[PDB]
Amino acid sequence: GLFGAIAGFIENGWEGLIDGWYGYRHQNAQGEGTAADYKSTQSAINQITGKLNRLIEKTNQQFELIDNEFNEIEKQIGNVINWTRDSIIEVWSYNAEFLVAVENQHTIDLTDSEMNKLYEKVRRQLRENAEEDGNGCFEIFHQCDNDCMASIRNNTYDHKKYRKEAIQNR
Amino acid sequence: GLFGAIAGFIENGWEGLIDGWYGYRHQNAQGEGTAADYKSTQSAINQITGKLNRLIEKTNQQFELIDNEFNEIEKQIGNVINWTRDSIIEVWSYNAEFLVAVENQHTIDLTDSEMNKLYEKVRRQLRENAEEDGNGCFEIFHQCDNDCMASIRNNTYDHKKYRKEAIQNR
Amino acid sequence: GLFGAIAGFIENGWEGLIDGWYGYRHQNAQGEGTAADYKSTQSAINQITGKLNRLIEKTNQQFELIDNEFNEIEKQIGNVINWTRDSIIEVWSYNAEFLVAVENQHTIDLTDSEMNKLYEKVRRQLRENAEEDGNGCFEIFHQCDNDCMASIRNNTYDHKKYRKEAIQNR
Amino acid sequence: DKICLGHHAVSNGTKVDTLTEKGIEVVNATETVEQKNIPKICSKGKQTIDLGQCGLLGTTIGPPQCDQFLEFSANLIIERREGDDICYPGKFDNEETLRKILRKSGGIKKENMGFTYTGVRTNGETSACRRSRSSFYAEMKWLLSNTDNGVFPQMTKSYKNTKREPALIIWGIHHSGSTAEQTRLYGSGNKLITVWSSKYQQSFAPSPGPRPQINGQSGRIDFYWLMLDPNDTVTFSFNGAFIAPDRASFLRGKSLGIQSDAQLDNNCEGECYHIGGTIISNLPFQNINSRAIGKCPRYVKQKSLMLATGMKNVP
Amino acid sequence: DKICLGHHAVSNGTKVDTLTEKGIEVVNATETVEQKNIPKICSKGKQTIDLGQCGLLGTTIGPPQCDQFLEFSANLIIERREGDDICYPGKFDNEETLRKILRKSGGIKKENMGFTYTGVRTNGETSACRRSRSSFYAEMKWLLSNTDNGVFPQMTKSYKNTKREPALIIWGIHHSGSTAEQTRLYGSGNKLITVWSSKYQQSFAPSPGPRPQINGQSGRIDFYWLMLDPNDTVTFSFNGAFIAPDRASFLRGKSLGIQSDAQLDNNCEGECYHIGGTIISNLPFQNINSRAIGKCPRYVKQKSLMLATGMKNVP
Amino acid sequence: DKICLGHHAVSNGTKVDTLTEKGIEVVNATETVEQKNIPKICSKGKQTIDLGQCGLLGTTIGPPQCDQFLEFSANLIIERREGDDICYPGKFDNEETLRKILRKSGGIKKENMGFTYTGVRTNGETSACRRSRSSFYAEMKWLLSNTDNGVFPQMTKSYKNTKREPALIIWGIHHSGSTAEQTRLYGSGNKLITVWSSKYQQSFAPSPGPRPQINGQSGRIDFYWLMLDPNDTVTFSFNGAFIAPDRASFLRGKSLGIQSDAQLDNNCEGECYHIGGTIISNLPFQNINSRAIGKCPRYVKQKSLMLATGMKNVP
Ligand SMILES: *[C@@H]1O[C@H](CO)[C@@H](O)[C@H](O)[C@H]1NC(C)=O
Ligand SMILES: *[C@@H]1O[C@H](CO)[C@@H](O)[C@H](O)[C@H]1NC(C)=O
Ligand SMILES: *[C@@H]1O[C@H](CO)[C@@H](O)[C@H](O)[C@H]1NC(C)=O
Ligand SMILES: *[C@@H]1O[C@H](CO)[C@@H](O)[C@H](O)[C@H]1NC(C)=O
Ligand SMILES: *[C@@H]1O[C@H](CO)[C@@H](O)[C@H](O)[C@H]1NC(C)=O
Ligand SMILES: *[C@@H]1O[C@H](CO)[C@@H](O)[C@H](O)[C@H]1NC(C)=O
Repeated sequence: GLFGAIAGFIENGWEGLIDGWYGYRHQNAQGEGTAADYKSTQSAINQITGKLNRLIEKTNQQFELIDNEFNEIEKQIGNVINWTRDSIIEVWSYNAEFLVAVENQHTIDLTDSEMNKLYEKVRRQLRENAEEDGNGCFEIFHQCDNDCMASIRNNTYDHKKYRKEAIQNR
Repeated sequence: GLFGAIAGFIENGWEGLIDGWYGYRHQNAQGEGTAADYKSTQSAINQITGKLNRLIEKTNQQFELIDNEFNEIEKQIGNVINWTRDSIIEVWSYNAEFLVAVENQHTIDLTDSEMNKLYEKVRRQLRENAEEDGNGCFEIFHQCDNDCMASIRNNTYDHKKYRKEAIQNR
Repeated sequence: GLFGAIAGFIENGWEGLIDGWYGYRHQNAQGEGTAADYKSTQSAINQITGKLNRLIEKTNQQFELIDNEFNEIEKQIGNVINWTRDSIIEVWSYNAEFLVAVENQHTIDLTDSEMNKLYEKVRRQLRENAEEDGNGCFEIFHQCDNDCMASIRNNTYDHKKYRKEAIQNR
Repeated sequence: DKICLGHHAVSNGTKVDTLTEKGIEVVNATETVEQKNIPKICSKGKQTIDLGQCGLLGTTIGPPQCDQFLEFSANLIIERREGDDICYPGKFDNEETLRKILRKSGGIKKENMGFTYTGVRTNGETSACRRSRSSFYAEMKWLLSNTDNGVFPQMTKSYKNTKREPALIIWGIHHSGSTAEQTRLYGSGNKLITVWSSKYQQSFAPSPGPRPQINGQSGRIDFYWLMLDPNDTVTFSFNGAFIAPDRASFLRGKSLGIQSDAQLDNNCEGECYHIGGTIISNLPFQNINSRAIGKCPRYVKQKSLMLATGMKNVP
Repeated sequence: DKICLGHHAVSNGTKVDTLTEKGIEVVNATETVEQKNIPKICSKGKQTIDLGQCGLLGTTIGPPQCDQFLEFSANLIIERREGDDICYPGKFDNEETLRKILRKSGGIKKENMGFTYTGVRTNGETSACRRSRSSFYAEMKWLLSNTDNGVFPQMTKSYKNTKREPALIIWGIHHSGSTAEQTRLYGSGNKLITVWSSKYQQSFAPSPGPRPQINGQSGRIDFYWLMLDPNDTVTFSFNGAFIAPDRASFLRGKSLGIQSDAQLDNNCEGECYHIGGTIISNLPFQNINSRAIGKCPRYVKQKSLMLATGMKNVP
Repeated sequence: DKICLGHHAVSNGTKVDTLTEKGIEVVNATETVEQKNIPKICSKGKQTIDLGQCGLLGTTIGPPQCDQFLEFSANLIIERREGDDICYPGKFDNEETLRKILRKSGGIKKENMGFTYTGVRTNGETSACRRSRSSFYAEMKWLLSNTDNGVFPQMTKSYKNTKREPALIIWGIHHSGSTAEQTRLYGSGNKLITVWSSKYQQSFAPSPGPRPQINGQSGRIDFYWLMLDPNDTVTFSFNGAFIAPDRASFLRGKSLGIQSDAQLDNNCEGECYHIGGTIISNLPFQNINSRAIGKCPRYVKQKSLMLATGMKNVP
């Protein structure tokens, strides 16, 4: 990816996570839990489904026979047919390979963006109260129980509340 | 956008701003003012104008009549014409839709980059002296009047000068 | 670039650097040295070489003569040939210009990503221990000799070790 | 204590390609290149004619194989490999132009041309075209001298297309398989057939002599055809060696001609046909048949073009 | 106290499409698909000929409608719907190949072929081609027997193209509308016209008998034409039923043939024409006419392809 | 004290283009549009025939220039600008269709058709086709009346293709350069040549009279040809003015015909040819010749398409 998040600064993704596409993994007073993010997952899926809306259909472009399977058309005109049919098949084949290569590049770079997008808006929730690990983890100076974890994920978290004990724990 | 700035972490853009494309909005000792950034605006416009330089012209590719509007050409050759003309119109129509879809994707991702690019170089100007709000706002520990605001926008601002009172105001 | 690193927040790149593609430049107790990063250089080169693997070959698409250089084919069929050959050359020429324009856009945005990717993973190594200059430089609160420099580049660096003197040197 | 961000994965991954790399692994991915055929002609709620042994061109002149279709009416015309347009051996001229016409014809209504003859046999027939007994083409008349060697008299027959639509007119020229026979059927002397509309004008003379036997005839009957504009008039003058029409064809409407080896099925519906059957698929490409027709996906050379529907895959 | 970063917007937004989404709203956006026609032929500072009633092929043989153009000279040739190449009814052979030639001809210079005849009327004419009085084609001679039924004598006329450029040669074959008349004009006996260069060699025989009346002639005169290489020589032998040339055409230079219903305008300039007029536009695509010609934008099926010229739009 | 991140550069930069900008400077960049020609035909380990003066169509009928190739065998056939298919002046009919066939033929095996004649000279020859002494085409027989003006007798010759592959059959029609001469060689009276398979049937009559002199013959011999299906039978009846075959051609296998001005070279190998020689290149495009053939890069109008192989360049 161009955003260097998926198989980049994030060592890798978690084979457990059967709940969504991007998620949270916590370690606190209480022990551990791992839980899926609906918003980042839904944004990626909205945009992957949006590419398949574009492609999965067909344009009304219908064709009739200009040569004959059973009984070969005159040779002069037939060469031109074959060559024109060959030049068109050569061109649609480049066009499909390159559309899909471009769609695959942007599909990956897009998911890599939604990984980074979640990380950054979590980083902003904790303005002073925590500092970046670097393996895509946030180390919190203040202790953060399952109610405090559910508030970052539930996106109700109050930085104002824990800034007191966290900041002074420089 | 892939940079997750426009209609992302920035709640949204300001219907007031008739002055440029990206701007600054301040709240200080003095009250309020909202003012346009020339550099981020000009970089986006340089690159949007650059795409229209590529497209708005035409290649010298001129065509002559190979069939007749008034008086239908022989049927054998005419089918081949129609079918070749249909296969070419099918192909230019995919090529235009996809060029414009790719140009629209990169046009948006490019403006989204220039939003993020301004935010980051402002963040760097205030190295210690302020800490990120998360709605695309910088909360300054030190008070910052219209002369101090004009210096971040005028890009003359001295972090060294206010680091004293701001840093210790942890 | 979309990542705003190359010819952006980095003033510019260093004409000295004959060793690799992205590198480190240090100023310490000892004086100065400038040294190349293998990982960021190798990732960019892996992906530039990967585009030339795609393009540098050819598809098996072979063509035979449907007109005659020495002795002009009948005029009716010949116009159709010329026009079909012209419509195909018009189309491959758009297809090549646009492939290469798209490959050039993504080639640049990709190198711009690998510039930014190195900067961010260096920023994370120094979690508390240094704060961003803004010309793509990290100002370290703690003094950092050639052994300390070789550890950030050698990527063995221990933030835990120097956090003591650096953090308190707010 | 701490919180941690990341993404999902499974080590049952799928390979895709990009501008940058050949065979990146991802979470979910889909085929865009349909390669699953239906070996049926999916014909539901489309008026479908199966010519089988009937030649498509044969519907216009009416060999036995075609007697069920002299006035066929269809949106979907299925030409078969076994299907054969004639009985007394011969070709149609620009046969394929004429096929392309009929394939899109919606079928054909026959209308009487209202020729009738005097001082010629009209009833000339052939074991090549048997129905129950030596017969001939349905729509045609095989004009012969009254007696063996009798002199077929110079003659003209004219037909004005008074209909709003153009009339398909066919006629034949008879290559007796010996100049001996030519003269037995038509009388000696060079035989001439000239045909003309406002705009068309062609001469035909028979080239008697022995071809190879086919359905047991060393002779040959080549068909020629034109499309008579309305208020236009085809004139036939002839000397003998002429196979007259009896009926004009008028095209019915719109249809689609397909060549196919696949059986019918009025249970399934489908928009796209080829020699091997029907392509039903919403995928933008296909690798089944570059010569398929109907409403189809763009055919591509590639066996497989996997499109990413999920992020990069990291175990 | 604080400073704040963001971007502009208006809630008068414009919809565009991307790889990812159908109908994203943005700040500014532009049409790339020109659909605004000029219902004029924008002809400024281009030598422009309007054939109107003159048929393009008619400039080579010279029916009345065409007398103003027997030697026409033009960069831009406008063929009109009303325009008609002949007067005594008939067709040109590969007429459209010949049109494509003339459309690009830059016009035509006429040069004398220097035939003259003896023991034939040369002066044969028709109320079909009237100028003031029964006349004939400008460039042609209608060779007839001296007297009704008189025997048109076998004859040859030869013309060497001694010019640096190839000579356009036309000739006609005369389908008298009755074998009765054929023989009145030419004498009885089969009529033959053979024509040959180094490289070309064709026979033509008339097919007399009654076509439909057109401009009041049941007869027909079909034109045949070849392009005589320099130092090459066309030879005409003939028996009668032959319409001679009098002049060869030589192509002038380069031009462009357009078919159009739109009026001229020497006030505007423009590079791209179609049936409905001129496309002036810098846009890369157009949806006006897939059959347009000149220097044009790629025609596309799409009515509209909106390209983004501003960021995403958020109220 | 501090550490610093950045990228490399040199001020010897290379310009490239993008969606966004015309002439961005970058570190390294490469040409994708091969414009370097090899002015040779790179023929190594490909069976290569150089027709030089031999016309490709000439291998089937055998003028002197072609005597080395009557049975040529090759994967790569080089047609030359100087190369000429005949000796007694004339054309082949659909010559280019026939060329396209032979260009891919793999060469031709000749097989005897086993005609022999009686009461005609068979030995007719011409200073046009000299080997050592007035000769004629290798594969052909020039049938003439036994004596000047003697009456060439009506005649038929038949040849069944009993081989698994279709037989290429040629025959000629002889335009004596005066009706005087026609009758000297063949006798007076109209001359007729009819030819027919199961499926083909055509008449030919000579059009005697004087063409321009070419290799010293005002007369002309036009060749006609068909492709005889196996178990099919070509029949030739004729009166005179007929140039018989003596041998059928059978195609050998697969090959490639190229038109070229470039010398051979069995030292180099190469997959892609044009008038000017061989394109060897792994680049995806080329601007050398839009009419090149073999296994080639897509030809593009652009002189240069520079692809970025390094980052943006900043001094
Ligand atoms: C064109 O290719 C077809 C198969 O699509 C082959 O059977 C045929 O021989 C070729 N036709 C001509 C007229 O070259
Ligand atoms: C091709 O389409 C045209 C309109 O572009 C239509 O009027 C015509 O009938 C078709 N021509 C042939 C020869 O099929
Ligand atoms: C087509 O262009 C060629 C060059 O490729 C030119 O020499 C020729 O005159 C044109 N042919 C026809 C048949 O218009
Ligand atoms: C044909 O002729 C009739 C009268 O003979 C006339 O009224 C009609 O408009 C013409 N029809 C067509 C289709 O040209
Ligand atoms: C034609 O012939 C003349 C003399 O008759 C000769 O000098 C000239 O080069 C030839 N011109 C062309 C255009 O072949
Ligand atoms: C041709 O005929 C022979 C016998 O005459 C027969 O056995 C064979 O199968 C036929 N060959 C072809 C190639 O049709």
